Amino acid sequence: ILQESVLNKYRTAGQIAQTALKYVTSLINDSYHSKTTQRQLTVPELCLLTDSFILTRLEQYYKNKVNERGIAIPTTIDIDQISGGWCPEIDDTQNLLNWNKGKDSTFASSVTGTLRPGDLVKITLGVHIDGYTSEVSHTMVIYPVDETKPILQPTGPLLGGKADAVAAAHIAMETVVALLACALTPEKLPASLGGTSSGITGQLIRTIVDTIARSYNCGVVPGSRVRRIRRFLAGQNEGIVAEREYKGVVWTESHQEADLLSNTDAKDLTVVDRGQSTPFTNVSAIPSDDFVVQSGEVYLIDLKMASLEHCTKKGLVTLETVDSYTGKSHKAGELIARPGAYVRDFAQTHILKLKTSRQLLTKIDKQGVYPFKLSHLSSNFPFVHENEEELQSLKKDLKSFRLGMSEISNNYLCVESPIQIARWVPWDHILKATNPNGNLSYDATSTLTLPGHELPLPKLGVSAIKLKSLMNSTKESISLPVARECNTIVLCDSSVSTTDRPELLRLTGGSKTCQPSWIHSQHELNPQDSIVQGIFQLATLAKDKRFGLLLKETQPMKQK
Amino acid sequence: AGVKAYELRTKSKEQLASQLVDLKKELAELKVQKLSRPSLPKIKTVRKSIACVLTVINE
Amino acid sequence: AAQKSFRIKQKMAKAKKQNRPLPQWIRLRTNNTIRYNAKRRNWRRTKMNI
Amino acid sequence: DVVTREYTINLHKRLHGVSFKKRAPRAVKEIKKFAKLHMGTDDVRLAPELNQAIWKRGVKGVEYRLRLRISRKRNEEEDAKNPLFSYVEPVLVASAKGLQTVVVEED
Amino acid sequence: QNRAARKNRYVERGSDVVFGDQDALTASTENGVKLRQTDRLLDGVADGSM
Amino acid sequence: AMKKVEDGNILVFQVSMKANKYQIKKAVKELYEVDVLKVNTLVRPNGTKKAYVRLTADYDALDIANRIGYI
RNA sequence: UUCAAAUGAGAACUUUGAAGACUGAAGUGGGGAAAGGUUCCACGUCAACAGCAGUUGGACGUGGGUUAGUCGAUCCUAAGA
Repeated sequence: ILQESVLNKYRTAGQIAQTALKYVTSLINDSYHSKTTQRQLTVPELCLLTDSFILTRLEQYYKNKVNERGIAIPTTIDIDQISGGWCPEIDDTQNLLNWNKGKDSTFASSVTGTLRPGDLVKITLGVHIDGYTSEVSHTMVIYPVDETKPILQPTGPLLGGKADAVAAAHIAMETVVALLACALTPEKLPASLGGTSSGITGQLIRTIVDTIARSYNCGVVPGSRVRRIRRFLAGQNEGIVAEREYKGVVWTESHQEADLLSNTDAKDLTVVDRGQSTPFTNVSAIPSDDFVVQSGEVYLIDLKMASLEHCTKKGLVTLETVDSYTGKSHKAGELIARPGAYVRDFAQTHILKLKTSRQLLTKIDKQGVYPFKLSHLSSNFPFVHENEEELQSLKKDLKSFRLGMSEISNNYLCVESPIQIARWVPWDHILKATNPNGNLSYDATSTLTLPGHELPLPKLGVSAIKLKSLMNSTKESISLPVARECNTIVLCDSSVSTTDRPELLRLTGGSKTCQPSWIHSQHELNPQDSIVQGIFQLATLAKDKRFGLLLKETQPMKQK
Repeated sequence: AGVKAYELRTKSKEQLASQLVDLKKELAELKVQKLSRPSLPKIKTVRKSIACVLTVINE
Repeated sequence: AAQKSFRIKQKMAKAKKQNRPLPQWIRLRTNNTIRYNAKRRNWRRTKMNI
Repeated sequence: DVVTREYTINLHKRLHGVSFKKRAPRAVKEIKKFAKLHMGTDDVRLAPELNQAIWKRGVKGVEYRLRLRISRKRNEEEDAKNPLFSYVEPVLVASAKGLQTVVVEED
Repeated sequence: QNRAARKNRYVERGSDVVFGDQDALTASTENGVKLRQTDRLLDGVADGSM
Repeated sequence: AMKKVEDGNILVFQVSMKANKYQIKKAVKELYEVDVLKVNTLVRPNGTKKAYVRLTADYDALDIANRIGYI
């Protein structure tokens, strides 16, 4: 019953997410690509209608059996340097254009929502059902289509370093899914990395992803996540909410650093190893030794890769926060935006001094504990019929809701959702830069995650504030787009499916919902040498089945 | 950055006064915005620009 | 007395604005001589006599 | 050894010839010392009901013969002194005389 | 007595098993002052070491 | 201030000491094109004077409050 | 003045509760006038002070708060200048 209930809930969530993603992809292709039906629309309205459609399709499941449902992650339609969480609002187009009038050279379309061709757009989504969540993410690239052929298939394969980076992300996702799949009773790993005596820990996955990144000449942005998920806790809070019992491996800039025998100068300069104790954070701190995969649970695999443009020498890729005050500086590519995702820390209990604030606080209390957008609250949200009176009533409510949210932020009853930009800094500047202190102890942000859990640079003892100051005090500062994708993995049992052996179900994955854009190029996991392990692994993942394999994928559903 | 007199002085009264009014509105918006954070270095350029515009008008 | 003239109220307002201890960041300069401001005053001890 | 032995107390024994202003505090001190001597502990606590009874007649008019009971309790954990602990509790009687110390079984 | 069997199941609410103990309070109480206002002492110096 | 804005639809500004009621009314009308029902001022002990502005039922202070930039 | 509870490393004095009290309405209350001038209040904090301790404050650090066509000045005049 438990296995049946779990599989039913997970399959429902995954199929709903896949249907939503396919619908969004088809809608955007019809609007912009394919047939130029002059029905071009920006990002916020599409996001809002997508949320409403998802809510409508969710209203018909578990509406009475249980009393817990929601959308785990808002449908982020993000562009280029955005790390994630960027959800513009329809009322804020004028405000954002007014704020960005100072400079909109390379991101005017990004802020206005009217994507220019070849923008490398990405869609991320997350749905919650009774404490269980499923997430999904992928990317799409659009460019002008041929007019000679009404089939509207533009020149087939497409060229570009960003496209090669996206292909790297796709193949990395395929490889990690394959290695995660080979963790059940079929112990025989399809590689020389084990297969007879190996616990299948994170070291192999680290080596594999590093090899793939090196082969494709594209870096990895430190935002990856391979984490098992227990109910009500999925890592969707990033680092805002503390997680303790997590058994997973994450990627940080402190990782992949040059080793003591890396055959590189690295300007060691006999810097004393940091024997100072890390700040007290209730985290396991990358227990890279124990990652044995066990049944009865669920896992989330989320890979994001940062492309590498023309750089003179190797450096460091990190994430920089974005403010919304325009009073910092002026740059040809400076972005200004107000984040829209917010969460409430139930640990602190306090009352406020506004009737609207009280009402919305109780409403969000009724709403589940997950990131949400202001527009996510609406007595008229489902949008039974499409028109503009409902839209304007929604906006007139959103004004008061925004005021109350500002009151919540003014008091200590919420946390802003940071928006990161992937930015690259050469190692030379950090190595030769000033390091007045070995600690930061800022104690002046909103709350929590002061040292970023683990210290940003335990090696060389560099703090986060100093790191970002040095980053903005540079001369090249090349911006690197990020290709991100994610999916869910469920293990099975003979009890789960007596028809076959304990299988593996891929949620929010599969070709039918993750077909990549037509991309062909070179510099793709070069042959010979010892790199052939990846090619052998992919061939064996293709040919593992004698006449049928133990891997299944969900499928979407028609509207009616 | 900012505005320099040696190229600012080459305009007539009307458009220069309109630009002055627009940048005064911009500075008012910046003053409204600076309520939250305590440090905003951008306002120095605004002040020097408004001073330069007013002085060239007077001259 | 709730009947002070405008100049008297302005004087008191300036005194209130003046009444503060030293900002902490002052001590972080180079070749500093300021240790604690001697112009700080409280109502209990000193009377400004308008 | 949790025990309960209802004793009897007369104030006249230890409140004779004392200042009118401190009759009740003297009564309180004598009561706690009497409990200490007749139990053999270190920590003694009084009852709000007993405080009400002793003060009720007046600040300088405390009644002579008052009936009280003493209960031993094991102290909670992280008590560096001892498990020993005494708690007092009043009980009213129709007549002050005619009663003596009686141990009451736990129930 | 059995009539009181209404709030018995209400103790369970879910939501990370009521947020997973009190952990955000420790970090949120580290600030010298609360609310969102400019502090002429705290905001003067950014680095915690300084 | 926020509570009054939400409840009585009364905006609050900080005005220079030189200005007065008529100046405030003319300024708000010429900068926001909004009808003002009442205006009042009060010099705080800090040193500057603030002002309370009551508009008509035909307008809502929420729109201008969101549009100016502060929430 | 007494007891209990709670906070708190640490409670004759901090908070609440349970008792006893007094000021006895020409009050230790409710407002004010001169004068005082941010002491009112909220939040974190106690090396310096409250001859004693203070986990508290009329103390320390950061902020919030006074809305007049009708209340007083501004209008008029006396002994005067």
